Amino acid sequence: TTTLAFKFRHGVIVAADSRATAGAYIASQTVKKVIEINPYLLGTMAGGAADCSFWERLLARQCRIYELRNKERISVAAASKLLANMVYQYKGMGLSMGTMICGWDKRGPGLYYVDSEGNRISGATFSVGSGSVYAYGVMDRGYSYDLEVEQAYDLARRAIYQATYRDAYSGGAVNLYHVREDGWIRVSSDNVADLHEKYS
Amino acid sequence: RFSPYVFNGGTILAIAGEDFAIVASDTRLSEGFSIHTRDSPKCYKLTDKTVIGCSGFHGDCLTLTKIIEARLKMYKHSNNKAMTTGAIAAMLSTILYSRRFFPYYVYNIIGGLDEEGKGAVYSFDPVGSYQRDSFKAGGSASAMLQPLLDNQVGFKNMQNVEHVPLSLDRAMRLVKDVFISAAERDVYTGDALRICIVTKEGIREETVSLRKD
Amino acid sequence: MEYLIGIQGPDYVLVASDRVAASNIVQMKDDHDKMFKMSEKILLLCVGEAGDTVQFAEYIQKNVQLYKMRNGYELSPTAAANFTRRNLADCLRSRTPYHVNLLLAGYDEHEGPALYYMDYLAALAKAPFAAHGYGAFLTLSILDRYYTPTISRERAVELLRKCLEELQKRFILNLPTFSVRIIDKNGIHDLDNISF
Amino acid sequence: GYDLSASTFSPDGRVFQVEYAMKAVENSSTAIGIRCKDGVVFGVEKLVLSKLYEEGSNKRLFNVDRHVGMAVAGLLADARSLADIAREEASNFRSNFGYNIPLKHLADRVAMYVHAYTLYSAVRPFGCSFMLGSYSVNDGAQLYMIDPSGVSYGYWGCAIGKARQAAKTEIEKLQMKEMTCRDIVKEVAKIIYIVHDEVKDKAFELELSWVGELTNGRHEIVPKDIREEAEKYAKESLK
Amino acid sequence: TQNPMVTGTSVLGVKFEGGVVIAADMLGSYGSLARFRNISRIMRVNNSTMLGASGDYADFQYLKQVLGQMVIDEELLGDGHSYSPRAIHSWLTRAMYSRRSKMNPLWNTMVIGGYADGESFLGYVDMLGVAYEAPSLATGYGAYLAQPLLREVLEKQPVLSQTEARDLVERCMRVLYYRDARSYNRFQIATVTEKGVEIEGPLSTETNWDIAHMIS
Amino acid sequence: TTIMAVQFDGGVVLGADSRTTTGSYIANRVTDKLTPIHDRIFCCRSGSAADTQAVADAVTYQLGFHSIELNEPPLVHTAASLFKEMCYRYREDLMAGIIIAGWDPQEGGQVYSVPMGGMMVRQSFAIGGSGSSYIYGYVDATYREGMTKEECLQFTANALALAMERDGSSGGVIRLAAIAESGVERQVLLGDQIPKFAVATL
Amino acid sequence: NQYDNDVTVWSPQGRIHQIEYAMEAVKQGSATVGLKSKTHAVLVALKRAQSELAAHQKKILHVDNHIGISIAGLTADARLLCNFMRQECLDSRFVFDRPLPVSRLVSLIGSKTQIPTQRYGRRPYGVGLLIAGYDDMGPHIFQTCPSANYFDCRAMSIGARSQSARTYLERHMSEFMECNLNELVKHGLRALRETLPAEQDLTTKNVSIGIVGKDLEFTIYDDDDVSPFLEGLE
Amino acid sequence: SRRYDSRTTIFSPEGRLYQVEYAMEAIGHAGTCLGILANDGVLLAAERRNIHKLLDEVFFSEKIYKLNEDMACSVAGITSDANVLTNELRLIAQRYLLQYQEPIPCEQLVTALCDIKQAYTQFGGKRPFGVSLLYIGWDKHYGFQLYQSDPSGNYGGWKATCIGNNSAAAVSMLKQDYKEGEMTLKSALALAIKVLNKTMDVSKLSAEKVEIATLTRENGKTVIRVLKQKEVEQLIKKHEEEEAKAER
Amino acid sequence: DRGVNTFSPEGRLFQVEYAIEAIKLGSTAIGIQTSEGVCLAVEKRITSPLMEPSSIEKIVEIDAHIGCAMSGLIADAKTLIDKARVETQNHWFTYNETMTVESVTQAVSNLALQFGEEDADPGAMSRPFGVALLFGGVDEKGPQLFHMDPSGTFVQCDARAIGSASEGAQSSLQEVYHKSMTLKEAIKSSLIILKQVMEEKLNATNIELATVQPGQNFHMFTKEELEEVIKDI
Ligand SMILES: [Cl-]
Ligand SMILES: [Cl-]
Ligand SMILES: [Cl-]
Ligand SMILES: [Cl-]
Ligand SMILES: [Cl-]
Ligand SMILES: [Cl-]
Ligand SMILES: [Cl-]
Ligand SMILES: [Cl-]
Ligand SMILES: [Cl-]
Ligand SMILES: [Cl-]
Ligand SMILES: [Cl-]
Ligand SMILES: [Cl-]
Ligand SMILES: [Cl-]
Ligand SMILES: [Cl-]
Ligand SMILES: [Cl-]
Ligand SMILES: [Cl-]
Ligand SMILES: [Cl-]
Ligand SMILES: [Cl-]
Ligand SMILES: [Cl-]
Ligand SMILES: [K+]
Ligand SMILES: [K+]
Ligand SMILES: [Mg+2]
Ligand SMILES: [Mg+2]
Ligand SMILES: [Mg+2]
Repeated sequence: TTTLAFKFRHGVIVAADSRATAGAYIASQTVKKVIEINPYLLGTMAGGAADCSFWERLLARQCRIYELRNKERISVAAASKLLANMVYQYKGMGLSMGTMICGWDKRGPGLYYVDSEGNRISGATFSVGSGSVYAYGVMDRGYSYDLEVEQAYDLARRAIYQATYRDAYSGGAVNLYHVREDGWIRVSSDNVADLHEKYS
Repeated sequence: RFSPYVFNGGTILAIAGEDFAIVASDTRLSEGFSIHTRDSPKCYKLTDKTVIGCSGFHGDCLTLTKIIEARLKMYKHSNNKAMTTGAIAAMLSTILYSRRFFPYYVYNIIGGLDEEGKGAVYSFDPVGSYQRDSFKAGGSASAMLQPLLDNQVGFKNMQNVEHVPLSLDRAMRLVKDVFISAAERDVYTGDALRICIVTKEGIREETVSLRKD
Repeated sequence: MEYLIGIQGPDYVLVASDRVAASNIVQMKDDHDKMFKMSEKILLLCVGEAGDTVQFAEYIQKNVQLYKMRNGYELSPTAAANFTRRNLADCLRSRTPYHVNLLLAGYDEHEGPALYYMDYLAALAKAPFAAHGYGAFLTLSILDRYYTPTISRERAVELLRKCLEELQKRFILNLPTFSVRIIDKNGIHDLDNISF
Repeated sequence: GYDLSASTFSPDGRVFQVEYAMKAVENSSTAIGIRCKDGVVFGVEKLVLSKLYEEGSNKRLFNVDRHVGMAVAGLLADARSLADIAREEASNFRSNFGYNIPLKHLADRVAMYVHAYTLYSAVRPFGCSFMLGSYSVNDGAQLYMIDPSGVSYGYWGCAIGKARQAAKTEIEKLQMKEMTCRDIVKEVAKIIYIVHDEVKDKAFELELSWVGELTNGRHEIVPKDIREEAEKYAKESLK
Repeated sequence: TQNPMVTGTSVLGVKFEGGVVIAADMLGSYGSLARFRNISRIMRVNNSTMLGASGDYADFQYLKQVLGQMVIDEELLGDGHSYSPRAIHSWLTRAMYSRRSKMNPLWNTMVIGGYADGESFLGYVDMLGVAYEAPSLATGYGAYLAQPLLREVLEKQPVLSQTEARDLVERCMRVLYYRDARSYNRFQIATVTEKGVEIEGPLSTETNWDIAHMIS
Repeated sequence: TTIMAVQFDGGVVLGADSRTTTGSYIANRVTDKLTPIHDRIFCCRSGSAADTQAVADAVTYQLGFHSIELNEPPLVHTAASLFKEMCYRYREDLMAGIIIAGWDPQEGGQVYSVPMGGMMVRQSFAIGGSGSSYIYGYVDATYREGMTKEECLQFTANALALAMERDGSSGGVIRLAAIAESGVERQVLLGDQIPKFAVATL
Repeated sequence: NQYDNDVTVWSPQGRIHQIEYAMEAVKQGSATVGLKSKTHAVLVALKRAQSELAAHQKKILHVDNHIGISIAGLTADARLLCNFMRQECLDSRFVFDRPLPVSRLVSLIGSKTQIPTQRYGRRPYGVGLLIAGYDDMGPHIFQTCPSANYFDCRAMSIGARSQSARTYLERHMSEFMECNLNELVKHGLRALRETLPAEQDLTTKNVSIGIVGKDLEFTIYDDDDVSPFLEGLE
Repeated sequence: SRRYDSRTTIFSPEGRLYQVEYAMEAIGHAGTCLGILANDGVLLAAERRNIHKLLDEVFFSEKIYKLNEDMACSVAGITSDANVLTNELRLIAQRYLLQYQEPIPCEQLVTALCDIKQAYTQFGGKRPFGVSLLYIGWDKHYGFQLYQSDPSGNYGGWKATCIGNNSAAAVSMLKQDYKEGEMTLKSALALAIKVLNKTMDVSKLSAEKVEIATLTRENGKTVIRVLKQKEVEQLIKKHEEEEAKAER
Repeated sequence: DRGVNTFSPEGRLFQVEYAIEAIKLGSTAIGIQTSEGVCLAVEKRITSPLMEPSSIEKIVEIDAHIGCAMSGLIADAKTLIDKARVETQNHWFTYNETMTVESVTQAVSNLALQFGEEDADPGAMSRPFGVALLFGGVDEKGPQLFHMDPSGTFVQCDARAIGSASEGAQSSLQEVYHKSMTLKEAIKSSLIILKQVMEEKLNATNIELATVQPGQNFHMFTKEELEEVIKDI
């Protein structure tokens, strides 16, 4: 798996590959690893497939309850915190999950990394998964808070692509989302074989 | 150390068409180097519109299918309608995850009709990760079947071919071919192939002979 | 891997901590803060296992703040240190132990400045200066060499900056920036980050 | 008032709630048991309160173990609950000790359970009396009766419900020690017909069961043909 | 049970026209020691159903106690309903699965034979809750030595007479005596038909040792 | 340990050696392994001494209480059933191999084995303990249907003596008991009273 | 009086007024009828509508493929009991892989509903059921009461003015065993119709029907689906 | 059982809690007990009810209890109830010390006990404790302190007060003689004796009939002492000499 | 004095009857179900000009497709409303589909008789809920309105009023309702009826109104949207 996200002037870019594996067997090339928690919040998935899907779905349930009870959108901070507090009780039991919680709330663009080890941290850019090291190299060399929107799309797409190329456990398609002040949009889905054609 | 699991073999397969779904499985039940029985299908009717294929540890296949049966009735009693193919799939995901720390050793594939009358396949891992697919192989020979389905149904790695809709007749011919190919190489797949075809008219059944060795 | 330091002078305590959050071979954050404000005149600096560190520090922080709300005044650095210790020790043999190492820095109106050291086992020691992490192995002797009890805050920051330069020189990990804060009669002050 | 709780004695040392529960048994129609040479026979006057009911509805005769019958009078829901208690006790005894529970011990155990409902404001006494019957080669024929207070005694003949006394006086005329179950069934039926008030309660079913040498120590319903002959004998004897 | 103690070896079963026959030797082994040489490893459950158990004999005795009591409970009601062979096999599947799922199995592999409503029933259940039905079954070494002979005959002739099924079972019991070092030449044969369940024994097979003089 | 019991017409004979070992130290050379459970029901104990003593005490309690309630002597079968229930239920936490033998008015002399694992089986005669291995052949060849009490006693004493010679974990004295309607008769064979069979010198 | 507030207080006549009062909850419910032939068991119920714009309360509930109920009394108690029955049925199919025999399920109801009649601070169930089922012993109609007693019936009616329905059923019950299904449901409807004020009639808005038998899983007919059965009450 | 439950924890129609009130009547009949705060210390003075000739005198007081190093209390009302509460106070004060490694501040100990008393008025169906308490102490936040609690779980701080027999009269005399900010332990002592002299009007005041404890600070340590009978007679003597001055 | 689970001679639980009487102390709410959606309207019952009207919430969102109007002892309604919310989210979680209006109503109504003082947990419900509820929404059955009361009885209604003037309002509802009525007509009708029954003069701050339509999610009317509707009335 490779997933990344980054805050910038125009919100938050969120991208992922689409491969699933069972050991070395490629189980799928069409997995959706960005889950739509609500129309202003996304969660990304890396690690145990069932674990990510279940715990992010549960986070979505909880954020919706919150919103019903309190009559307002949950913050990115509070959402990420709910997830951290849920998984903390299970440390040591072998859950494997690495997520980015990506939104835009009253503090502006928001990006938290949360995982099954107990980490919860805010930051400007992250990459998560077996291919993260490869995505970081490319994302790091091109990142700027003042990227133009289309430049940011290009960067995210390229970083995941380059990760799929080196990492046996990443591949398929790159799925890209943009969190803007009035909601996220789905920006593209590009098969890595079509991106290869293009980038040479 | 008592082991609570054993591998009993079995291959499952599902294909979504425009107005049909196929769920297919071999009928061999194995243990070690032995055959328990040659007449043990891995397909289970859930509703008029939904069939599930289950393989892996037979003890868990039996238990899980009985749980699913009970839950379908419980749903119908509280909600006054049969569960849809998609709601069965979402539910199964949660039943599998409830055993996250002592899993059901079962590979599940659901085939059925969605709410628009179209073919639907959902495929699962043992702890309930799942998605919708156009087609999927599972169980003992899944690595043998899946690449061929990728190529012949997905049209992968082929240039200059019209991506036509999959006819029932072609999908049937594919299912029989891949199981026959699998019976040649997987020691666990054999005896007979059971095919369920789900359409608006209902669920019908064909059976084809496979090698007995 | 995580570095904490404290140095207590005659009327202040200075503290610093690295700003890295790491994972496997990568720094994932370079502006991480490992200090938790407990009260106007108390910082708790906490490192150790992921999840345990924040869960433990925030629990202590909320209970200290609760005590303030219940009673109208704050827990002394020494009381807070002993409260922290009781909780850690009480969990040590429980189903939920917390794998954390700490420094507690504070200023009391009547006792003056205090610096407390605690390990994951919940041994508590009051010290004129202290450090945690692998970086402590390379900096404690620098502190023993140059500290005096009357050290001024201008010289304490210089001494701190010898310790941090020694990590740049000699430590195998890349810890390029540090949070620095001082506590005295007038509360908690943020100083400039020390960076390389 | 002193009659609201089973945990309150009256000033004369009575427990009126237990007495009231006994009144519920005494309002019920009559059941009888007779022990004889080779077994025990039960009969019940089973009032039929609607013609809409099936034959056999609201049985008052139960199998509580393969060798043990139970015959009841009083509030039927309470009696059935007691039959479940008896069943569970017989089952548990077999599991723990590895043989069929002796009748007397079963009687004493269920009687203590009944008794436990006579001490407390938290619960009420059972509104039922019941007979237990068995037969084996080793223990012979045995017939016990248990009332709402939890008292348990053994009997040659027994009757419970509203025509109890009239039944007993008819039972006293038999030399039951020298008779067989096959002879006694007729006499059971006869006595139910005698004590039945055909004016006040219009329709009844005779229920009959037995356990004896002739059933090999199994408690069983009297076969249909034998019940019908016994009814016909009782009816003609009434003349 | 974590560690089986006294154990029984193979149980065989085969369907025939009008019923089912099962077979089991009368031995409880304690490791290699042929310790208890006259024990029955077959239970009449009720009139339509019988059971044979491999594996730990104490665990079998427990199942016999539980199942026997369940049948009595049901007979007490005298209500025209009885557990079918299929119901008993279902129950047994659940009980074994459930004990396996507590990491505390009943250490048995079982063969359920029955006859009800004109149908022969033959079902397998193991300690893990693996259960299925088939025209013939054989647990333990029988799976290797008896089952091939059962299935070969059944492919040529799927419908056996009672006496044919009985002869075939005797031939398998002989083979097992020759080749399973935990077998014993004293066995029971149990049969269920319309008429009920009959258990015969103790029985022995003839054996031939001519091959003892064919080495040189 | 070696333990044994044998049925005859009207009763039973029980026997045991008297050795208790920790490793290969003899912690008791005159152990009494035949413990009375009721007036005419005994158990022979092998395996863990702590386990068999605890289990036997418990069963004695259960059986005594049961017996008072019923106002009748208890069944040998009942005593065995109580042992079995406890030995089976706790089979993972006990090391106990028990023979229950005795007399009751309903079934006469009876012998039951409750070996480790907690199965229960009635037998004409039973052996157990570590030394029993060395006397299977002997008892198989020597047992005859219809032995008298005195013959059962000799057959027991001989079997036990042979076991005791060969099994390092058995030895000391032979304790015997005979149980019948008239009561329990206990005796000890020691020293030269133990049956003797030569070492086979050249 | 001092004897009517606690289900644990026997009166001096050997009665339990709380149980009698619970039975009044059923007598005040809308009427329902249950009857059987050799092959089918039918339930017929009148639905009371709160306002002229309310749907009409559900009277008939699915329990399992072979069992359905009709209710009279406290609807919340009816659901609680119905959920108990459902669960007992599921348990039996899970364990034994066969339907729970109807008479056994009714036994379980008796035992469950007796318990609170004997404990302080508990109360009876304030509901009566007609239970239609089909098993190896054929079709059944059972009746359950707040007293925890139950009855095996050739036919039955409970609820308001059910005496009339009971009279009709006694009058025609010798015909029931041999009736085809249409005939039998017609009889159920005619019986139910006797409970009505003389003005008023059975309509598709007020009648609910439940049928199970040899060929037929428990099925509920409401609204437009009752019209075939209502036409040719000829 | 609903018939026998006297319903100790319910409101009456005017929003009252009858038990609490009734318990307050029990207290008003118990031994008079006063507390007086000074600049250099705090004191408790109490009427002894243990006064029969044949009593033995075995403890250092009758109704004055040490709670921890820095605090004491006295009580008016049901004695056995007071023993439960004072035991609980000592526990609370050690729980704190264990956890924080400093003495529990006075108001915090009082409030913790008062929360237990409150619970007993709100749930659990039990009778409340029939005890009012006066607490004296020193802590490093507010120095010398005097608190009063009653069976409602209510408490307050006072410069001087009284509970028990003739409370109202005792408080009047305190209102009039107490000099806010200007009392010493010596003048508080004189005042305590003046007050008890008036409010024990059944009858002529004697050392055998009162108990006095003082709480002072000496060299950074709290000292809690129960005055010996020699000292109590001396103060009674001094008050009786003083009333001889009263006209000329 | 008797226990909370005591039956009257008429076969009714005293506590439940008494709880039904508390519903009459509530403000009037109205629900109407049309083929174009359902509306829910409620009298606020302002007792002082100093009270903030927007802090009276007697119509709540359960989920996007389901609203709920309450009358009676409003504080009691909170746990019911939260149970409905949690249940619809559980159903979504498990089944990935919206829960039906009927099903939601059923789930909540299963709480109704769960009170008593010697079956249950150390401090379980001591009395029934003094509240009636109208659940209005859209599911695959189309638009739907369901009523529930403290007996746990629930039923679908084409139009229903609850609270103080429900008799009255229910009569006017029989008079004006028809199956083919539009949503806009139903909105006007329920404001006309509230206007009759309300002690105060109706205006855009002392009522609330919400709709749910097949098109569109739960929607609370703004001041401005109320003012528009109020012009005709
Ligand atoms: Cl994709
Ligand atoms: Cl929330
Ligand atoms: Cl952070
Ligand atoms: Cl990964
Ligand atoms: Cl009587
Ligand atoms: Cl044997
Ligand atoms: Cl048997
Ligand atoms: Cl010993
Ligand atoms: Cl053994
Ligand atoms: Cl042994
Ligand atoms: Cl041994
Ligand atoms: Cl020895
Ligand atoms: Cl009704
Ligand atoms: Cl109701
Ligand atoms: Cl009744
Ligand atoms: Cl009625
Ligand atoms: Cl102290
Ligand atoms: Cl202290
Ligand atoms: Cl209303
Ligand atoms: K093959
Ligand atoms: K030896
Ligand atoms: Mg082969
Ligand atoms: Mg941990
Ligand atoms: Mg041990």
